[PDB]
Amino acid sequence: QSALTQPASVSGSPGQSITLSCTGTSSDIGDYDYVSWYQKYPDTAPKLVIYDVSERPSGVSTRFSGSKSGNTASLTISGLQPEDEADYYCNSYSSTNTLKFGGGTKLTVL
Amino acid sequence: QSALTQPASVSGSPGQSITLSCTGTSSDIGDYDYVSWYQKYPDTAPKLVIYDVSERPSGVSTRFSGSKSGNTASLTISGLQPEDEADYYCNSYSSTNTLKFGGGTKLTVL
Amino acid sequence: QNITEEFYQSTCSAVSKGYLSALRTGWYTSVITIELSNIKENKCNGTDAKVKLIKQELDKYKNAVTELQLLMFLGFLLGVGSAIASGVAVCKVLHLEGEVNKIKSALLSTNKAVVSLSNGVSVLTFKVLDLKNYIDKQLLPILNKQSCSISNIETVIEFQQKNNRLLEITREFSVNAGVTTPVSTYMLTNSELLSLINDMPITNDQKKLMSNNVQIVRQQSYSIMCIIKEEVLAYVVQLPLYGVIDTPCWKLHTSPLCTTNTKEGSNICLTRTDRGWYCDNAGSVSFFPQAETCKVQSNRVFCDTMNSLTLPSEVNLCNVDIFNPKYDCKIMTSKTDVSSSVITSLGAIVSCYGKTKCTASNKNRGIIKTFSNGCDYVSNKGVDTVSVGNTLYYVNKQEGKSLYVKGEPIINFYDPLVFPSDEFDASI
Amino acid sequence: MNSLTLPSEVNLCNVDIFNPKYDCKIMTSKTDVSSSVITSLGAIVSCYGKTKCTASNKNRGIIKTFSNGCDYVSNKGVDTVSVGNTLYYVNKQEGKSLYVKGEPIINFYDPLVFPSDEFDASI
Amino acid sequence: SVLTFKVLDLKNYIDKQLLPILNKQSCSISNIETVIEFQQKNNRLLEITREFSVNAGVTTPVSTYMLTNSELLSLINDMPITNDQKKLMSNNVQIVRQQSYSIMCIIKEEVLAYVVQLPLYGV
Amino acid sequence: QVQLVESGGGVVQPGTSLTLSCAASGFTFRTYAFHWVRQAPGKGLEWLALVTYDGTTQYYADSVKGRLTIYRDNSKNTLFLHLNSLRRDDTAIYFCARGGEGSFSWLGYLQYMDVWGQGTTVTVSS
Repeated sequence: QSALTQPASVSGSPGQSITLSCTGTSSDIGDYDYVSWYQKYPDTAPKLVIYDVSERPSGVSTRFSGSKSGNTASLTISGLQPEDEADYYCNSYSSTNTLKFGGGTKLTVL
Repeated sequence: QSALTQPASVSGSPGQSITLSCTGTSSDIGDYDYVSWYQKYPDTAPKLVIYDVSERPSGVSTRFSGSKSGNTASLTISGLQPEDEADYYCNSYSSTNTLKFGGGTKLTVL
Repeated sequence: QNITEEFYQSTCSAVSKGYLSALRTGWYTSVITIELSNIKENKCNGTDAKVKLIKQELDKYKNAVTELQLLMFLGFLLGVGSAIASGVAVCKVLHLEGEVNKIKSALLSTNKAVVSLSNGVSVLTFKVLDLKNYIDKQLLPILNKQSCSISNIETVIEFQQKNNRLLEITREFSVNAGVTTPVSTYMLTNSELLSLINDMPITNDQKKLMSNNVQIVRQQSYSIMCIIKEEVLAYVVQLPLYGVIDTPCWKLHTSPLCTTNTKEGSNICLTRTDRGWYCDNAGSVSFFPQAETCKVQSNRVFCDTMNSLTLPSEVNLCNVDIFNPKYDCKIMTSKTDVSSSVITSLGAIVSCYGKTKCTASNKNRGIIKTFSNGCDYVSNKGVDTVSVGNTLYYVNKQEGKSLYVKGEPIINFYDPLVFPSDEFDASI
Repeated sequence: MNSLTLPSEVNLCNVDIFNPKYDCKIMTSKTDVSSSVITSLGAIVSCYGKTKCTASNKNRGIIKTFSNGCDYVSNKGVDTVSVGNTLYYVNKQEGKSLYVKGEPIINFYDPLVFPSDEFDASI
Repeated sequence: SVLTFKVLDLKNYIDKQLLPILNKQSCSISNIETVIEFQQKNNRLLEITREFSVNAGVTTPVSTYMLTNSELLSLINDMPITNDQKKLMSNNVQIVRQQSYSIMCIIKEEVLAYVVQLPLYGV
Repeated sequence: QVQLVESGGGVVQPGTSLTLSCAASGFTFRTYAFHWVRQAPGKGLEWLALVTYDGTTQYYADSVKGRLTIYRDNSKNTLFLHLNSLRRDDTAIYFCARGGEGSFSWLGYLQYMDVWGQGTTVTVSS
């Protein structure tokens, strides 16, 4: 099953920054400007935190920041919180009429 | 101010030949078959001597010879005369809807 | 085939016996569907060169779709009726909620389908164009990329071929104001019409007749705009039915018939007023006086029965013998005597009177016949052109056998001056 | 551009045919041929003599048969009308129609005094 | 002081985008786009002439080549009429298209122009 | 008040085609479009299917196409799933998703995640 490569896990101290990313190809993530970042806590339904690379939904704190470069989508945070221990997924449109998800990353605080 | 470069001055003996020229870019005097060579004596208005690369108007001598090569326009004369001490200009059509003149050359006899 | 006629001199008239009726006495609707997607804002940056072409094409397509959205002698005796009555009824049916969704869902993958509507009418649905697939699989993925960089010149060009239709159809629907006659080939391509013919619930003879004369059935059809909701352009074509087929019938022409009195202005005369077509339908006859409505194609006529007369079957008796106590045999009488001539199927009838030269000539030997007085006949395969006064008629030159019977100048039976000069609608 | 500036006293002639305030143009003849017209919300049928007349619809079929004299069928009772051997499709757009009762005006006149030789005449 | 409207801009395109390319020595346009968009900016004119060569000067109805729908809507909101007339005659563009006339005018000075006769609506 | 309620699931033998049902309330349903995702324990999310308004156009995933059908019934405001030839790797939780804004069929306009559901757990055992 094809997917998007993501780091297995990332750890950071509270009040710090992370540089999470997912890498694709020329026809997926790297184009079409449809990068989306989704939250997931265990036992809870996922949520939309970032869409269209930098556009943001209602009710989201301004600490997040999404960007794309070349063939890599990147998510950055400031002021880490203990509740940030969760799973990150990047979802983007692929050229062959499909919406491809990522591999999932685990964010933990120390 | 953009213009067409030309020699500062040229000196010739009576009954001789000169090969003066002015150079430009592709969207300039180079090609387009719109070379014009134009006379100037002091205190008098300019007179038409050459138009359309090699063509000549009515009531003018055939001694002049104009040509173009690559990105250069050249003027040659045979049988120099004392009255040829004057100013020479080249006029050409630039591709951005404008008609550009030259820098002015001074022809003198010795 | 065997086109023949018998000119009766009793009253100047040509009866071109031998034809085939193929009358049109039924309306059949059909819904034609163009599917199309609703594009959002362009989301393309950089003018470039090909991007400009795509932008112009998409802007014109959206303009077309929004414009189409913003779109939503016996002539007096005939009755009148609405021609677009089935199409408007089907359109009003389609306006009902949850109806076009059936059209879209049932017609998911095939091209032609048979579905039911609110009132139980089973109409034929046909998808003509497939802009949904092309615009959701071949253009939007290319255009929506960041820094649009079209690398294929074919992109635009084939797009033209898949846009022209949806453009020019709209064009016609903006000129004719909703209904168009005849249905142009853009509204229905020839192969499309041929495929649609062989699906109608009709007998084999009707399919054979209406499939072999696509031009005529194209001229006699109608079109009407329907709903455009749910991003599905739908229009109803009204391909005519053909109830009666292969029944012999004829065409009747008339001409003036006046006496050659020396005193000018004293030659009373009557003319039969029955010009047109008579076709033997059922146990009666159907009469078309409007010769412009009837179409002719290789021995077969095609005529709309909506403008006709349900004349009693005892009409050939009047044609053979004018004076019979079984039919009134409508006429019209006047004292005007002006040279005139008519051109029947297999010859020319001349009714020139008074001081007026009459001639019939051909391209081989020149002048052949000169008419003295009274209405006369020239067969088509004896002459090429006829001339009355200062005007020239070209006689028909299609093969057939004509026989010129001998009669009598019936108007000499009547008294020299008792006739009225007032009637356009009278009888014997 | 192709119109007539008719005087405003025209609805009175429309309501009551016999009024001393308008000409109420007619044309009369002795020809008797079956015919019918399609109005905005119904069908008028004038079939005469030995000629079958029918009004039918696609659900239950034949619903009404016209005996003699001109008659009217509302649009939302039938779908097609037929006179002699020809078929008309009645208009099928919604509306309310009321069929008032009158009298056959032709019976007021003498059986045979009419001229039958005009196209432009008044009452 | 009726009106005037410029429907096309062949001046700018043919004096800024095509002649500079074609007038070069041994012209060899390498841009395949050049011709194609040229088609889009020529078709209209060609089609217009086509109509004016078939109807012999006057055409009914005014085809959408003569006046595009958005063009007609823009021209509707300029003539000096009341708001009700604007609303009525702007909401039925197909009908006001069917009832208008197009006629040839002068052609001198390369300003080929034609008169449209969009009908008014008094009552 | 926007919320989705789920129904169906449990232990299913290999094969044994199971029909799955979603539901919705508190908002217009015939305008917005829906799609379906699934997640397996120890793994991430995996795109499953997408449906726009009505059964106009349906988009399928590459690794699932053919084995699955998805449709909707607006009369009951319900969304139905039919999968056959169930394999050993389908043990997962299924999630409904709501996306799109207007009447559009192009998938590029149809990637938004405004709300989610609660999901149904489906597992296979022998």
